[PDB]
Amino acid sequence: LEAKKEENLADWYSQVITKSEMIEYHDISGCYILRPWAYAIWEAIKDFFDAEIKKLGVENCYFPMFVSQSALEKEKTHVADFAPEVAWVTRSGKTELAEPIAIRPTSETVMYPAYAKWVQSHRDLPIKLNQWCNVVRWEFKHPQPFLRTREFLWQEGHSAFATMEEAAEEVLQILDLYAQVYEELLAIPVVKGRKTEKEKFAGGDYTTTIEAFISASGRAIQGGTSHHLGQNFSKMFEIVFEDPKIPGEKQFAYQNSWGLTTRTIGVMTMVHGDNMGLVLPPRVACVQVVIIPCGILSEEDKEALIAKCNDYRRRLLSVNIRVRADLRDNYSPGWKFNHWELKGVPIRLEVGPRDMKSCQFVAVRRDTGEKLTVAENEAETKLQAILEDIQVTLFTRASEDLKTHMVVANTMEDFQKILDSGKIVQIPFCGEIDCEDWIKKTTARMGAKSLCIPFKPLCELQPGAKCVCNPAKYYTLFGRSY
Amino acid sequence: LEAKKEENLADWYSQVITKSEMIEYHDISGCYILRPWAYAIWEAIKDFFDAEIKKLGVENCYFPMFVSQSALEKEKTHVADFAPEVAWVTRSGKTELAEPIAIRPTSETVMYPAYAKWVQSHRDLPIKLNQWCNVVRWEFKHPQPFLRTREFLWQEGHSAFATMEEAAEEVLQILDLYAQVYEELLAIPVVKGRKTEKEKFAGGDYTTTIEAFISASGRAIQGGTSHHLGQNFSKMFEIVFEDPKIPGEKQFAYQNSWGLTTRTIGVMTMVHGDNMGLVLPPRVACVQVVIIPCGILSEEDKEALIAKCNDYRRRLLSVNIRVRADLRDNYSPGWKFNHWELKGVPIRLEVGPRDMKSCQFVAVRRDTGEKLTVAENEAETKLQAILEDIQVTLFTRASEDLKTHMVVANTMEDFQKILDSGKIVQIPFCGEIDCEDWIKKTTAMGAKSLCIPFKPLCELQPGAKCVCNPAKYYTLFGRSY
Ligand SMILES: O=C(NC1Cc2ccccc2C1)c1nccnc1NC(=O)C1CCCCC1
Ligand SMILES: O=C(NC1Cc2ccccc2C1)c1nccnc1NC(=O)C1CCCCC1
Ligand code: PRO
Ligand code: PRO
Ligand SMILES: [Zn+2]
Ligand SMILES: [Zn+2]
Repeated sequence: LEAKKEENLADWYSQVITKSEMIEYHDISGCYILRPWAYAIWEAIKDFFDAEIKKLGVENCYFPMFVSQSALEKEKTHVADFAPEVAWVTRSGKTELAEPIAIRPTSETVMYPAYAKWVQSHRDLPIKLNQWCNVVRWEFKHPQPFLRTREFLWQEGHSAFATMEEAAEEVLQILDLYAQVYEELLAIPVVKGRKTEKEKFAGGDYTTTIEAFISASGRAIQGGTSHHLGQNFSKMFEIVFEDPKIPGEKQFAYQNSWGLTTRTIGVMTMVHGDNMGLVLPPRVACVQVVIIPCGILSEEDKEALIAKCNDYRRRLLSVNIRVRADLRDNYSPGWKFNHWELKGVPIRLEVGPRDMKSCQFVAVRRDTGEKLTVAENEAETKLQAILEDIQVTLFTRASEDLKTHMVVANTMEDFQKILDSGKIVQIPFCGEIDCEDWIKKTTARMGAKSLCIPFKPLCELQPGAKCVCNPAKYYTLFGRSY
Repeated sequence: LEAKKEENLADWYSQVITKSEMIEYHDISGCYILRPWAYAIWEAIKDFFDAEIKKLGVENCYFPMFVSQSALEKEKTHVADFAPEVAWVTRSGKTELAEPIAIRPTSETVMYPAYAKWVQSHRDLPIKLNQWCNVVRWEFKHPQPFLRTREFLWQEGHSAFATMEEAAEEVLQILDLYAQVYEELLAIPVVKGRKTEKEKFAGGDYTTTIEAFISASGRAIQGGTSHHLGQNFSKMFEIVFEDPKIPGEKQFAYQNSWGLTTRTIGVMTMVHGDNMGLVLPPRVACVQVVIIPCGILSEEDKEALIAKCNDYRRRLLSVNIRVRADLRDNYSPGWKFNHWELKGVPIRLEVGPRDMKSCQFVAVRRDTGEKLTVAENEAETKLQAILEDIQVTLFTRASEDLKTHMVVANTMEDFQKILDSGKIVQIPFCGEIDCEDWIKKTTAMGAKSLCIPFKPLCELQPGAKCVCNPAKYYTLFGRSY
């Protein structure tokens, strides 16, 4: 790895993702191969998220990837927003299909006619379904692996309710889980918030979101979303039920949908990645500790060196640490050091003959570079500590970054200045589509746009305060965006 | 449930898949919704299969759904066989794409240019990759949920090796795991075989397979496949390495591919289903035991009855049995019986006021129907024991069916007779492409070759003739899905 993060980011990213063996390029643009090293991160995100939504009563399922023209261009607004970026299938082999079929950009239009069939009374609710699948949004903006791709893996949850109370409860429950994924697993702090009128999910009542900041970009990125759809969809798809306690009055279901994707891995790369390459937080790292023999003159002494590598491995397995021992003899110690640094392994455990004699090993923390000489009988205690402290450090540094590039401005002039150093700004705002488009026009002379309206904003808004422009309604976090 | 398995099978199947809440229909022909109850079975297969391939050094990954037209055509025998069931994306919104992009029917031509890029020497071998994903084969043939669909979920494993010895070892390892899924997980007997020339995977050298028999229709079905691709693909995609032994000579990689699908769930339905609905082999059942409070009266006794089911629950969880206590006051005991029988749960645990006070319960086995009054002391014993007997029973039952519907026919005339009683026959067969086409024409609806069984029923005697050409091998032939 030659390229440096501080100067050229695009070249750095492309080198980091390929040399870590996370990503290979495909001949179709906007499409990327997720290799084992990347896919394992997603698998850890899944193991956690799945277990958590199961407690909330959600069940896993699989719906078809194809939507009919009828199901789609039946209902407006939602379909109106996605329409341009929907990939259409128009032939099998040489045979033109009589009716074009669409690839899923999201599964509302696929799921809800099935929900309408399954809802026939109050006791068929709630319906709480999730799926792990691929989705396609065939946009032409500059793609980047993980962050911005045409095909991507996600989960999508869709729940339908008798009462608004249960639905509103679920939206926030889910949004906290998405925040838990970013802060606990990936050591990325997030701003919980609400989307503006312009940015909200097309058909829905409201949209909650977690935002994260990428230092080197000077840009922010939506990292997860939880919608309340209200009854907008239940009315369009006739998901209705009678309740004999409200005679005759048809009750349209209350709905949420929620989504999280492999963008999660890209954000991780952007935040914690350095000039040595990938940096894995221990909690998602599929290899937490890599054991490497050094000094490798007798056959018996090399055998014993290998054995001490295996002892360290088994001990680490016993305190629930994910450990590989690179005992391959085709490559030098120095080659392996660089190989596993690039891949982002939290801890490299060096074992040489002189250190065996001394009853020590070297633990090399990937975040700090910290060469630490550790006593042999403390491996478990100290590795754990370093591991959990690597997590805490990565979170601390990224938090410190966040409350450094997230600041408050009250006027258009002071918004403009702060913004062009690579920062994100909470400004007083009136929430108008017109007022938001104008901001984008002016702020570009790479235009800036809104991110979220935070649940815990930095300041309270003054009684009678004018929007950075009609009076304001809330502080709205704005910025340059992915 | 309205239809009877033996009078109208399709209607029966349609009723069992929907009434058990396994399948919903979609508005596109050939595409089906896998609801929770079906998808849980796939997840049990996945848990089993993933752990097994990880021991073999295989890793999970995700390659794109889309193939460029150049990549897809690179291996010519492969492309031609698949080209007419390939779905092509030609636009996004109104915005036409510069170049029509194809949806994967299998990932060979997606993955292998990446494999060429990754192999720079023999130290980069082996590559062993697997993915769980959906694929699309847009066939106009008559569709059937699980068994025969346009889009389905599967795993596809793709490995590349330096030597042919390494690759042939894996082909059979994977097939043995496929056999374990059917036999150990689904309590379905299978026959391990090799495909014929007409039926082998188009790009490859040889295809190993598993066949399962479905009594009710008299038809066999391909359960999964494991192909040795040889060097046919590595030559086309340039997956090459050198050896410092003979400097300057390129060796092409030896390749395998292997797939298994959600067809598994349909085969299980077809084999073990009855006129009371689905029957679940406990080994893949997400709910092994359902506890239903019966005979529902004073609230203290009514709640002590609820209290008894929860003890039965907790004591069952404790010996790692998958249990549900259906303690909803919304639905009558009778409704609960029917609903969990339709979903095919292995044991119904009936707790009624009278039997609770007499320190017992009823356990109702789903497979045979029988009801056992069982003392409360022997719960975790008799219930673990019962789950284990149901697993064997279903296997034995389907095994005895196979041992009775697979037989030997040594002439073409008596091949016809045995075949028309809804049987599958092992014949002496020459192996040739047209003699295989001829077996289909004359038997119509036609009967096709399923596999050449690793271990046929009998020994092909000194210079035996075929059904046509002398007999090269005994071959399992039948009416087919
Ligand atoms: O949006 C994405 N791509 C579109 C934007 C873009 C840019 C350039 C070329 C193509 C495209 C398509 C995307 N790509 C990868 C991972 N994740 C994504 N979205 C999310 O994470 C969102 C948050 C959660 C719910 C779903 C959206
Ligand atoms: O073959 C299948 N579909 C095609 C045939 C057909 C029939 C009617 C309408 C559409 C189509 C498309 C299919 N469908 C569902 C599940 N599994 C399948 N194949 C397998 O299990 C085989 C064994 C494993 C490897 C892949 C093939
Ligand atoms: O596309 C979206 O954003 C919503 C959330 C997941 C499912 N659909
Ligand atoms: O389609 C097939 O039969 C092979 C096996 C899985 C990948 N390709
Ligand atoms: Zn304004
Ligand atoms: Zn013949």
